[PDB]
Amino acid sequence: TNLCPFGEVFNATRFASVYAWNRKRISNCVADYSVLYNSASFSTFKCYGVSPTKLNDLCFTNVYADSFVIRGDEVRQIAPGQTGKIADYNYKLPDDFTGCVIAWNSNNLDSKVGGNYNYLYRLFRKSNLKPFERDISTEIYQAGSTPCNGVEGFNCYFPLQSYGFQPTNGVGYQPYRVVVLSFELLHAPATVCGP
Amino acid sequence: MQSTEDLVKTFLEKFNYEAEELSYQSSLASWNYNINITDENVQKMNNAGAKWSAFYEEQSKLAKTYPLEEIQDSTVKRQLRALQHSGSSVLSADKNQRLNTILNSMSTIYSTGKACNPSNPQECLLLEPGLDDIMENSKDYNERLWAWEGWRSEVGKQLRPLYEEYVALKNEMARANNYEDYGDYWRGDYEEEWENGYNYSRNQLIDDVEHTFTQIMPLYQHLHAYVRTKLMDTYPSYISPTGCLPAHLLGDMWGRFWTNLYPLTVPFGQKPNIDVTNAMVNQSWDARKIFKEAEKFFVSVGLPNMTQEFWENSMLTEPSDSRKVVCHPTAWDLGKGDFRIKMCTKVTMDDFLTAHHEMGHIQYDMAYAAQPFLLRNGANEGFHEAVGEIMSLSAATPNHLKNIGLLPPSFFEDSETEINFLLKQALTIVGTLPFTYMLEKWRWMVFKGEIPKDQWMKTWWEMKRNIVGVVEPVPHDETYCDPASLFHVANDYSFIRYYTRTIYQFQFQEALCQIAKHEGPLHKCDISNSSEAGQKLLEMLKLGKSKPWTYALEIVVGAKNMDVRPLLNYFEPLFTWLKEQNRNSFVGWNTDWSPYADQSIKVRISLKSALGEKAYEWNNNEMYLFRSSIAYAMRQYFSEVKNQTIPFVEDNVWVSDLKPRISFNFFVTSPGNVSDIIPRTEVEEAIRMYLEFLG
Ligand SMILES: *[C@@H]1O[C@H](CO)[C@@H](O)[C@H](O)[C@H]1NC(C)=O
Ligand SMILES: [Zn+2]
Repeated sequence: TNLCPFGEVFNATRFASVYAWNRKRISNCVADYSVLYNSASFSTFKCYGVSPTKLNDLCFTNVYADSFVIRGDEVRQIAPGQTGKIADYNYKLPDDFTGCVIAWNSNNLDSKVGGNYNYLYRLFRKSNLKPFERDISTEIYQAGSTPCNGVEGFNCYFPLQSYGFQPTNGVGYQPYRVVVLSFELLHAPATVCGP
Repeated sequence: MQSTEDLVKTFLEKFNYEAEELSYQSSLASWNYNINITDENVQKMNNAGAKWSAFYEEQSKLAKTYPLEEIQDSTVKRQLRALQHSGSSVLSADKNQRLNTILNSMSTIYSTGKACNPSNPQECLLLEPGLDDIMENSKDYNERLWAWEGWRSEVGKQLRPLYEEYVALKNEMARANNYEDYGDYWRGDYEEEWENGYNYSRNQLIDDVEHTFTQIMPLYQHLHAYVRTKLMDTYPSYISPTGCLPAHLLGDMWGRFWTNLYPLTVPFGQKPNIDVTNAMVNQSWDARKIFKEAEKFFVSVGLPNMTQEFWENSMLTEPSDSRKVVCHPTAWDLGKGDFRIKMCTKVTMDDFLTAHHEMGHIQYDMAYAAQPFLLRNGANEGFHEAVGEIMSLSAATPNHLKNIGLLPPSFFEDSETEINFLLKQALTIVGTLPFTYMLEKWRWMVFKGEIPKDQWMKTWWEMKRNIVGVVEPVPHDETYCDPASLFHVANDYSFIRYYTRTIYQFQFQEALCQIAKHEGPLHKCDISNSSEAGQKLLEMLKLGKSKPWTYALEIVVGAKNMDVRPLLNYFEPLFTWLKEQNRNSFVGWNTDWSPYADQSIKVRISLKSALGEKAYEWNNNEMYLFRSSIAYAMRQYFSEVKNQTIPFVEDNVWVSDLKPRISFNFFVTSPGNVSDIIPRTEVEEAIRMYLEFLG
C-alpha cells in the first residue's frame, strides 16, 4: 500500500511556469483515481484514449504528471491538435495523446493586487515544439535579418514574457493551474495500477 | 526572407501584450480614483497614465519605421494606421506644452468661471449647478438673459484669445500630420481606404452631413414653428411670429436640447406621460433589481449575461460613508476581461433607462474583446452611444414596461400621449441636430481658414439665424467666443459625434425591429425576446474596428451609408401632426429680425476719401470713442431732462450689423439691466442735443 503521491503534484503551494513545465514520474504505487474525477474542484477533466471511469482497472508502466499554470483563455490549447502560443511554443501534446488534462481556477492563489508576474510563457520561437518537448532557452529572438548580439532591440525581442495576474481580471485572463497525466505502457513491468 | 508584414505582425504581438497590461494599470488607477477621490489616487492615476502614454508614443515612432505600403493584409494594416498616428507628437516641446497650457486653461476657466447677478454682485454663480439651474428651469425673460449674456461675457471673452492660439496650434499640428486642417484631422475618424466599395472619404463626410440635413430641415421647421407658437403664450412681449427664436429661451445655456421646454410646448398637458418611478419604489425596487432586470433584457435578445466580476467590482450605488466619487454615469472597459459600470443609481425611470444604455456599452465592449488591442473600439466614433441608445428606446416602451410588471395589464396608450412622447423625443433628438450641424460646420470653417478671426462671431450668429433659426438677444462683437462657451468646444471634443450617432440609432432600430417582425409605428417597437435580432446585432458588435464602418453598418441595416429616412420615419406621426398645427402659422424664420432691431439706430459712416485709404477709415477703437460719445450723451440727457444720475458706459452701447468702416446699428441699455433697452426716440433726443442717422 504505497499510494501514488498525487498530493505533491496537485496540492503544491507553487506551480512552475509553462515554458519550464514541471514533470514528476510516478511509479510502483497504487493510484486512486476516484479522488481526482469525483472531485468538484476541477473545471477541466478531459481525458483522451483513456476514460475517467475504467481507470482503476488498468495498469501502466509509468505515469507522468505535467503541472503548470496558464491563463483561462489558453486551457483549450492543452489538447491534441491545438494551435496557439502555449501549444506551439510552451507545451505541446501529441496527436495520439493518451491521458487526462486536468485544470482548475487558481485566482485564489496565483493572483495578487498590483499584479503577480512570477509566471512566464514563451512568446517567440523559431519553430513549433515537438510533443512533450521543453524549451527553457533564453536567447534573444531575432525576427529580422540583423544579429541581436544578445541584447533586446529593434526586431530583436526577449522570448519569455510574464503573465499579469490581478484578482480583478476576467476569468479568461485569470490563472488556471493545469495538470496533465500521461499514461505509459511499454515493454516494462507495468508499475502503476491502483484498485 | 521575412516580409515586412511578417515583421510588423511580430512587432504587434510584442506591442499587444504590454499595451494590454499598461492600459489596465492606467484604467485601474483611474477607476479607483473615480470611486474614491483622494490626493494620492490622483497621482497614481497620473503616474500610470503617463507610463501608458510614454509607452504608446514610444511604440508609435517605432511603428512609422514600417512602410504601410508593403502590407497587403487588411486587419494588420488597421493596427499600424491606428498606431502610426502621432497626433500632437509632431510638434516641438515648446509648442506642445504651450498647446497643453491653453487646453488646461480653457478647461479650468470653463469649470471655475462664474457669472455674477447684476442685482447682487456678491451672488456669483458657476455654470453647474448655478447657471444651468436657471437656464433649464426658469421662465423669466430677464433672469435668463443676464445668465445667458453673463456666461458668455465674464467667461466667454476670456476664451477668445486662448481659442485663437488654440486653432493656430492645432492646425499647425494637423498639417504636419499631412492633413488639411484640424477639422480635416477630426474627419479622419470616418475616413476609410478598404479595397473597393466600402471606402469612405473625408470630404464625403462633409457632403453626407449636408445631404442628410436638408432632409431634416422640413421636420425641423415645423417643430421650430410649433415651439415658436407655444412660447408666445409663455413669453408674450418678447418673440415675433416671423423671426428667429431668442437664444436664451431654448431650455439650456446654448439651446443644445429643447427638452426643458416640454412643459411650455406640451401638446396635451392634460395627460401626463409614462413615468415608472413611483411604480418601482412601491415594488421595493433597488439598484441591483434595475441592473439584473436590465441584464435579463439583453439575454432575452440573445446576448450573454454579465460577468460575475462585473457584480463584484462595479459601483452601482453611491457609497453611504465618507467617500467623494465621480458619478457622472460611465461604462468602463478596463481590459483583460474587466468590465464595470460606475453610477450613482437612484430608483427612477431615467436611471432605469440609462442602465440599459450603459449596459449596452458593456455588451459592445465584451463583443469585440476578442479583437487585437488596437481594434477594440466602435467602428467609428458614433457606434457606441448609438448602440446604447437603441436599448433605452426599446426599454422605455409601454410594451416592455407591461412585461416586467411596471405597467399594469390594464394599459392602453391613447392618441394624444404618443404625440406627447414623440414631441419630447423631438425636442431632444430633432432639436439638437441643427445645433450639432452648425457648430461643427463653424469649427470646420474656422480650422480651414474660411472665416477670418475678425468675423468669427459675425458669421457664428449669421448661421445660427439661418441654419438653426436662433437669434442673439444682444449683439456680440469679436471679443466674444460664444462657441467656446460649450463644454465640447473649450475641451477639444469633436461634436459631429452626436449628429451621426443620432442617424445611426434609428437606422439600427428600424432594421432590428423588422427582424423582430414588429408591426405598427416605429416608436412602438420592442426588440425584447427576439434572439434573431440581437444575434444579427451581435455580428456587428464582434467586428469592432476590424472592418470599415460602412461594412459594419451594412451587416445590420443593409446599407453602407448614413440614411436619415429611418429617423424621419420615426417622427412621421409627429410630423403629420405638426403640419396641421401649423396651418395658420408661419413655417420658417426671417433672419432679419432681432429682439433689439425694434429700437436700434441705423448709422452710415462718412467716407471722406476713397474706400481703402486708412487715413481716417473708422476701425474698432474709433467705434470705442463713438460708443463713449453716445454714452456721454445719454448721461447728460437723463441728468438734465430727467434729473437722473445714471452711469452709462461703452458696454451699454451695443453695435450690431457692423460692416467695418461703412455702416452699423446701435442701441443703448441701462447699466446693470441689459433687459432694459432705452427707447430709441428718447436716444435720438439725446443725440440731437449734442455721420448719417436715418431720421
Ligand atoms: C489536498 O490536501 C487536502 C488536505 O490538506 C486533502 O483533503 C485533499 O484531498 C488534497 N488534494 C489532493 C488533490 O491531493
Ligand atoms: Zn453612454
